[PDB]
Amino acid sequence: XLGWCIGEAGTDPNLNHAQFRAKILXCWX
Amino acid sequence: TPSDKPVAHVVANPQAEGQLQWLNRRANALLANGVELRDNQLVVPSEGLYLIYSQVLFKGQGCPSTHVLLTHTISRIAVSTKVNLLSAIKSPCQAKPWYEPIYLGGVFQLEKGDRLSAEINRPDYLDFAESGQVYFGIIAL
Ligand SMILES: [N]
Repeated sequence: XLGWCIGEAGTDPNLNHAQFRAKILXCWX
Repeated sequence: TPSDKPVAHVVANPQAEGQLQWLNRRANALLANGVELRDNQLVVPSEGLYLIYSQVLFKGQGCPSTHVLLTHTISRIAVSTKVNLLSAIKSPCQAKPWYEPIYLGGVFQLEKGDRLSAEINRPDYLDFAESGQVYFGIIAL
């Protein structure tokens, strides 16, 4: 589950630094 | 402050057939506060706790043998022997196409200068590197 989530997250081009952290530690939630 | 905590997310280059080379995907949003990608390895700029993760996808058209051993590992190198942090092993075969994912993740204590790598043993079976799902990242907690 986690795997596909981090991948997707890494591809979002309109994601801030702050935001990318949040959604990685989101996936890891 | 999260802005100060380093971050890195690299993705496998699909045009590098036969190997697993990492590329930053021109990530000017991932505010790498020191983390660098040198010699296909991530170098830690600061001592502290880090979330290390990686995922690989393997693909094969049919089973030639029954002993297809696919492995994924993450290593650490400090004083220029590498030490394995995380590892995993899959065996898909016992021409039906197949795929096998391997995700690795963990929290480890790192010091400045550490060099982290994420290596596989069958780069030929590596595929799907264009979907962004073959990755290797670092997050300073
Ligand atoms: N969660």
